[PDB]
Amino acid sequence: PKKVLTGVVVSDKMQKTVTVLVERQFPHPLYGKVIKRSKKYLAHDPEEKYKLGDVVEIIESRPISKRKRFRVLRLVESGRMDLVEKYLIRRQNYESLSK
Amino acid sequence: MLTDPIADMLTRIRNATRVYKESTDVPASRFKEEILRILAREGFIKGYERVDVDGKPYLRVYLKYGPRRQGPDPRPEQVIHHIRRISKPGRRVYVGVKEIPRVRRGLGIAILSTSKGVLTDREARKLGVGGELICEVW
Amino acid sequence: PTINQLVRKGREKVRKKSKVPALKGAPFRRGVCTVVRTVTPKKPNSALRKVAKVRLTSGYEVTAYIPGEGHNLQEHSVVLIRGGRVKDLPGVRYHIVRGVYDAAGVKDRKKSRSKYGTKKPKEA
Amino acid sequence: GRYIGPVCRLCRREGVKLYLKGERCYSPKCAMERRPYPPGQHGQKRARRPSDYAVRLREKQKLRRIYGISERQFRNLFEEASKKKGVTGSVFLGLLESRLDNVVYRLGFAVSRRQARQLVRHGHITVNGRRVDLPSYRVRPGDEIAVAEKSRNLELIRQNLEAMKGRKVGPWLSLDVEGMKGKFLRLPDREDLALPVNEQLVIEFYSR
Amino acid sequence: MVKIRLARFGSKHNPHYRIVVTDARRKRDGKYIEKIGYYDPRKTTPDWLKVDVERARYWLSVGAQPTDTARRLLRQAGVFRQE
Amino acid sequence: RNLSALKRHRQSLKRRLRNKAKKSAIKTLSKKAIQLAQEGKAEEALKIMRKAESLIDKAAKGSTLHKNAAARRKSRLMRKVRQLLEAAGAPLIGGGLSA
RNA sequence: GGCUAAUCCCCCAUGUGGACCCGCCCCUUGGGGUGUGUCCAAAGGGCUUUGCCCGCUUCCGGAUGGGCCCGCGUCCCAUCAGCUAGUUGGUGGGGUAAUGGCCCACCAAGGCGACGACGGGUAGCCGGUCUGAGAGGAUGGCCGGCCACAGGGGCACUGAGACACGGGCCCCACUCCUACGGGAGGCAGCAGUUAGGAAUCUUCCGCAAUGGGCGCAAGCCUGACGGAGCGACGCCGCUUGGAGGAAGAAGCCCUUCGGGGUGUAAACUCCUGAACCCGGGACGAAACCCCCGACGAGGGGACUGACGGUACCGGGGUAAUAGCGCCGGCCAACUCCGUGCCAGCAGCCGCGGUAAUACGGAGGGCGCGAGCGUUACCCGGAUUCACUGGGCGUAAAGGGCGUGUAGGCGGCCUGGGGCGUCCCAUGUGAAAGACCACGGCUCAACCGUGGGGGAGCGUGGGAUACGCUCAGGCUAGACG
Ligand SMILES: [K+]
Ligand SMILES: [K+]
Ligand SMILES: [K+]
Ligand SMILES: [K+]
Ligand SMILES: [K+]
Ligand SMILES: [K+]
Ligand SMILES: [K+]
Ligand SMILES: [K+]
Ligand SMILES: [K+]
Ligand SMILES: [K+]
Ligand SMILES: [Mg+2]
Ligand SMILES: [Mg+2]
Ligand SMILES: [Mg+2]
Ligand SMILES: [Mg+2]
Ligand SMILES: [Mg+2]
Ligand SMILES: [Mg+2]
Ligand SMILES: [Mg+2]
Ligand SMILES: [Mg+2]
Ligand SMILES: [Mg+2]
Ligand SMILES: [Mg+2]
Ligand SMILES: [Mg+2]
Ligand SMILES: [Mg+2]
Ligand SMILES: [Mg+2]
Ligand SMILES: [Mg+2]
Ligand SMILES: [Mg+2]
Ligand SMILES: [Mg+2]
Ligand SMILES: [Mg+2]
Ligand SMILES: [Mg+2]
Ligand SMILES: [Mg+2]
Ligand SMILES: [Mg+2]
Ligand SMILES: [Mg+2]
Ligand SMILES: [Mg+2]
Ligand SMILES: [Mg+2]
Ligand SMILES: [Mg+2]
Ligand SMILES: [Mg+2]
Ligand SMILES: [Mg+2]
Ligand SMILES: [Mg+2]
Ligand SMILES: [Mg+2]
Ligand SMILES: [Mg+2]
Ligand SMILES: [Mg+2]
Ligand SMILES: [Mg+2]
Ligand SMILES: [Mg+2]
Ligand SMILES: [Mg+2]
Ligand SMILES: [Mg+2]
Ligand SMILES: [Mg+2]
Ligand SMILES: [Mg+2]
Ligand SMILES: [Mg+2]
Ligand SMILES: [Mg+2]
Ligand SMILES: [Mg+2]
Ligand SMILES: [Mg+2]
Ligand SMILES: [Mg+2]
Ligand SMILES: [Mg+2]
Ligand SMILES: [Mg+2]
Ligand SMILES: [Mg+2]
Ligand SMILES: [Mg+2]
Ligand SMILES: [Mg+2]
Ligand SMILES: [Mg+2]
Ligand SMILES: [Mg+2]
Ligand SMILES: [Mg+2]
Ligand SMILES: [Mg+2]
Ligand SMILES: [Mg+2]
Ligand SMILES: [Mg+2]
Ligand SMILES: [Mg+2]
Ligand SMILES: [Mg+2]
Ligand SMILES: [Mg+2]
Ligand SMILES: [Mg+2]
Ligand SMILES: [Mg+2]
Ligand SMILES: [Mg+2]
Ligand SMILES: [Mg+2]
Ligand SMILES: [Mg+2]
Ligand SMILES: [Mg+2]
Ligand SMILES: [Mg+2]
Ligand SMILES: [Mg+2]
Ligand SMILES: [Mg+2]
Ligand SMILES: [Mg+2]
Ligand SMILES: [Mg+2]
Ligand SMILES: [Mg+2]
Ligand SMILES: [Mg+2]
Ligand SMILES: [Mg+2]
Ligand SMILES: [Mg+2]
Ligand SMILES: [Mg+2]
Ligand SMILES: [Mg+2]
Ligand SMILES: [Mg+2]
Ligand SMILES: [Mg+2]
Ligand SMILES: [Mg+2]
Ligand SMILES: [Mg+2]
Ligand SMILES: [Mg+2]
Ligand SMILES: [Mg+2]
Ligand SMILES: [Mg+2]
Ligand SMILES: [Mg+2]
Ligand SMILES: [Mg+2]
Ligand SMILES: [Mg+2]
Ligand SMILES: [Mg+2]
Ligand SMILES: [Mg+2]
Ligand SMILES: [Zn+2]
Repeated sequence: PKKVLTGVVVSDKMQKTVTVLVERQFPHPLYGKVIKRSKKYLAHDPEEKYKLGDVVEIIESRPISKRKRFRVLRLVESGRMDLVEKYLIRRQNYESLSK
Repeated sequence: MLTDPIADMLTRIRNATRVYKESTDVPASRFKEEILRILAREGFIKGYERVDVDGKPYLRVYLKYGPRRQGPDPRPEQVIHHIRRISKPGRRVYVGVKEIPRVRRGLGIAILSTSKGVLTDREARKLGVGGELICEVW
Repeated sequence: PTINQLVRKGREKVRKKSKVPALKGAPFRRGVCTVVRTVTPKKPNSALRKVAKVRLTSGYEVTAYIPGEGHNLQEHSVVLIRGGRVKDLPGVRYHIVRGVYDAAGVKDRKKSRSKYGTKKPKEA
Repeated sequence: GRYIGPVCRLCRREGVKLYLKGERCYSPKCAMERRPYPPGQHGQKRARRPSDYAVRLREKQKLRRIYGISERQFRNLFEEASKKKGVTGSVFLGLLESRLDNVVYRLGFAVSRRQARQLVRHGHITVNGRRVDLPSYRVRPGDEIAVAEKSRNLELIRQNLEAMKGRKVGPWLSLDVEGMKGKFLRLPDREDLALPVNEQLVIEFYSR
Repeated sequence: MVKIRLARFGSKHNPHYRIVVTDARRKRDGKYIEKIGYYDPRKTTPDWLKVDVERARYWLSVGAQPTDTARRLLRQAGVFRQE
Repeated sequence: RNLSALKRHRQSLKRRLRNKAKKSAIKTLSKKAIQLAQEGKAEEALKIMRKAESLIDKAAKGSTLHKNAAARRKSRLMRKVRQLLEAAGAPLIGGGLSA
């Protein structure tokens, strides 16, 4: 079974490509707390069909390019910019801690 | 607000029994009531009943104690010697059926929340399901 | 610490510093003496302890103790050293192994011979 | 090693009369019938209250010197017994009693366990017909411990088995004196052994 | 090719062989595909040779090649018997 | 002081010269055909593409241009020729290309 | 420069079939089918010789082996906080068995990072192994799996497969030959030499067994392997005697000078018989092969042992190595003399300056025993990095205070989803090891056979109490 994840499109600034952020909950291996991790996957959008905020399913695919190994299966739900804003604020905080 | 309502109820019961109160009022909730059902069924309390304070619904837990003891400290033996919350917010505890603890080698209970309702260690073990390890009582 | 703190920071494993930096973790090390001096002990004791500043094949030059009643260790004596410190001598963390390459065993030793490099005497 | 040397000095040091020479530990010559104090210059001096480690070590040494088994084999047998299911002490005793030399002693073929060890090592004992010369050999229930047909003419065997006429054997052993053989019927229970040892003391000694 | 041969598993002067299906390019004591029998050359026990006949027939059907010794041991177990 | 496995080396050299030749032909012919397809000379283009495909398969007979890789070269050649003639038209000789 | 053969190379033909362009159908990424067009096949040899055997060619499938891709897991330093130009993506190409920014043209400006990028340091990884009640900590030697490397660096050729340890090329360092022009070489294969080091082996035997390569076979090769050798390095088995033997020799040590101790210990008496000396003397070895049959099934026959005259069996047969540490407390074992803060001991506390159970020797004792000690290292105890399982008023520890970002956590009621959670079924979890049972070397170590396991992850189905999410509602928190 080819892995099928579900995430949020947070970057449509590339050509025929979208950055889908995928979260996952799991108990900590030693401390048992259900912790939440995440990972960004570069998925293939050959029709520019999906835009920012779209929650979409992603499927393991034949490699399209270096770092691009997934295709957008279908659209789970339309643009919800709240998770996108959360990710953008997380990124924007990085400029405040340099020196 | 309360961060853990269930632990709040358990601590209310602990603090009440430690001074030999008659009953204690806990803010009412279906989950708390389902736990109190197991409590009263197992004999740790005389029972519970829904009540109303000035505007809001509560649960009166009627506590249980042993006979008055002799010698110094005639205070009776506690029926609930120990009651501790396990699956707290921030560290939730889930166990399979083969991972349910035998409390006090039998003399205690462990309250679980399973997909088939709120059960005890022996009840869940007989049912064959596991879940969230709410609290241990003995 | 809270569970969330342990997920963020985690417990810190404690590492133990080696009391015997004879490099490569060796149990013994060969060296050549530099000086064979006499050191006075610390607070409660008083004696003349026999110490030798051994220059090791490990690259170090450290002082090591010369056990036994008598010794024969000149300046250019080649001796082997082992762990084990002398408490009443600050800085002396190593012992000379008696019976190795220049250091004869303590003569007339009869009780604990293997610890001072003295072979079994002849017929009884 | 086998500790080989004086033995009745252990009869003295352990405080309990041991039987390491066979006879002469029954005769008024054991040096325990006449000198019950431990050996050495300081044997007759007033004893101090022994530590708990002292008590457990003395009891374990008593039980170990009774059989003449070295520390290596002793600790190995004990760990083997602790691995098994059941009471560690009784199983350990059943293991020690299952040794071929000890069985030869118990069957009256030899007067002492060390004499039995020499009888085994010199191939004078057979197990189920086949010759066996290992004291550490473990006898199973049902094994027939016999005397070699070529050794049944020896003077010592004649003496020992001529004295065994009329003597009873352990409840877990059978003896045929005419055929000069016997059978290990079962493992001995704790109630079958009259050893002056507290097994729990040895268990606690190795528990450290 | 895939072969059916013996592997040595006993100790020194105590040889015990596993009749085994493995790639010829692998070492004789290395990772085999399946153990299809065992062989004791010194005949220490009354059962000193056992072979799974159906499995040997399968591996021969798919294209395995046994050694001369392996083929002898199989023939003794009636792998090729068609009576 | 060495063993006669040097013989193998010798053989490789021969085979090397055998391979480099065939490929050097194929490549050459391919280019030639493509030229005629760019200039519209369809008859000669297909007539040379036939010979190119033949040399490709003949090289595939041995260890020179084995595997498919030969089919890959044939595919790319036929595709490029048919595409370049479509910019002009009139597939005159009707050679390798299907109707 | 010249001659020549082939299972060497080439051309044409035959098109079972396959390859490719295009079209159609099914299927859904480049899978399968179909039509026209085009393109592609081959090698002979041996006999028991016109019939078989070893082969050859094209195609489909199996089997085995592998390539590539993806989820999750994989040490320390944040006294490394910003990294990135083939960088991220696209289009079109080149390349490969195959995807890919692998490579290259052109276009777009992206990609990664406190959920720790980048940098630095360290390190093959795992099955396992050691320890631990467990959780965990430590480790990855032998054996098995995967990786990487072959003096350092780079590169292609040949091939089903290599960027090739005992193949090739170039640069560098090194060694050797040298007619000074130029060449040869690569133990991290077995053994051995040397250097370093506290320290690690024979320049041994054998193709008999197992396995591998070539060959129809005979057979050839195999420092793979099977054995032997050396080293108490480890584990296991065994010996240095057994029984009798004085109110108790001598010597030696204490002493109230009565005696006490070494101690049944010895000498001795009787008995067995480690070593050795003879004789017998293996299993491992029945296949390939040959004959019959049918070169099949089946039957029969013959050859072959390095270990090795070893194991083992029988007879004969001598009382025949014991050492090392400790004895103030922790910690089992005490006296005498010598020494006089000297000489020395010591893991920690500590002992020695006149009468030391602590130094040194003696007698005696305790502990282990072909070992005993020491040093080094790991886990343990250590609940002393505390998930299980700790703390912060005065013992080490609440930030000087606030505002607040991310993050963590979230009152009551109903419903949808089923992400966490839970259940069932199933796949996976190589072997070895670990556990249990039986069995083979006289036991054991060692080994064989069988049994049982197991988290995690994949898939199918199910549960909805709790946590999650979405939709709605409430007012006890909060705000007004
Ligand atoms: K845990
Ligand atoms: K930035
Ligand atoms: K056709
Ligand atoms: K090579
Ligand atoms: K045959
Ligand atoms: K004999
Ligand atoms: K005899
Ligand atoms: K002096
Ligand atoms: K002393
Ligand atoms: K402060
Ligand atoms: Mg998401
Ligand atoms: Mg876009
Ligand atoms: Mg692309
Ligand atoms: Mg689970
Ligand atoms: Mg000198
Ligand atoms: Mg037990
Ligand atoms: Mg046990
Ligand atoms: Mg392989
Ligand atoms: Mg059979
Ligand atoms: Mg068949
Ligand atoms: Mg060659
Ligand atoms: Mg050749
Ligand atoms: Mg050209
Ligand atoms: Mg090629
Ligand atoms: Mg010529
Ligand atoms: Mg056709
Ligand atoms: Mg043709
Ligand atoms: Mg050819
Ligand atoms: Mg021809
Ligand atoms: Mg003919
Ligand atoms: Mg790149
Ligand atoms: Mg491309
Ligand atoms: Mg392409
Ligand atoms: Mg290639
Ligand atoms: Mg990057
Ligand atoms: Mg992350
Ligand atoms: Mg490294
Ligand atoms: Mg354990
Ligand atoms: Mg563990
Ligand atoms: Mg590791
Ligand atoms: Mg390795
Ligand atoms: Mg390995
Ligand atoms: Mg080298
Ligand atoms: Mg090189
Ligand atoms: Mg190189
Ligand atoms: Mg080839
Ligand atoms: Mg390589
Ligand atoms: Mg190379
Ligand atoms: Mg080489
Ligand atoms: Mg060369
Ligand atoms: Mg040297
Ligand atoms: Mg060797
Ligand atoms: Mg040879
Ligand atoms: Mg061979
Ligand atoms: Mg062979
Ligand atoms: Mg070998
Ligand atoms: Mg031993
Ligand atoms: Mg005696
Ligand atoms: Mg005699
Ligand atoms: Mg035979
Ligand atoms: Mg042969
Ligand atoms: Mg014939
Ligand atoms: Mg036959
Ligand atoms: Mg021979
Ligand atoms: Mg004999
Ligand atoms: Mg003491
Ligand atoms: Mg000392
Ligand atoms: Mg130490
Ligand atoms: Mg004096
Ligand atoms: Mg004195
Ligand atoms: Mg003293
Ligand atoms: Mg002494
Ligand atoms: Mg040791
Ligand atoms: Mg430690
Ligand atoms: Mg710990
Ligand atoms: Mg603990
Ligand atoms: Mg610490
Ligand atoms: Mg804690
Ligand atoms: Mg603390
Ligand atoms: Mg403050
Ligand atoms: Mg938040
Ligand atoms: Mg917030
Ligand atoms: Mg809630
Ligand atoms: Mg939330
Ligand atoms: Mg619901
Ligand atoms: Mg679910
Ligand atoms: Mg296993
Ligand atoms: Mg374990
Ligand atoms: Mg057995
Ligand atoms: Mg299971
Ligand atoms: Mg499911
Ligand atoms: Mg439901
Ligand atoms: Mg709401
Ligand atoms: Mg107000
Ligand atoms: Zn006695």
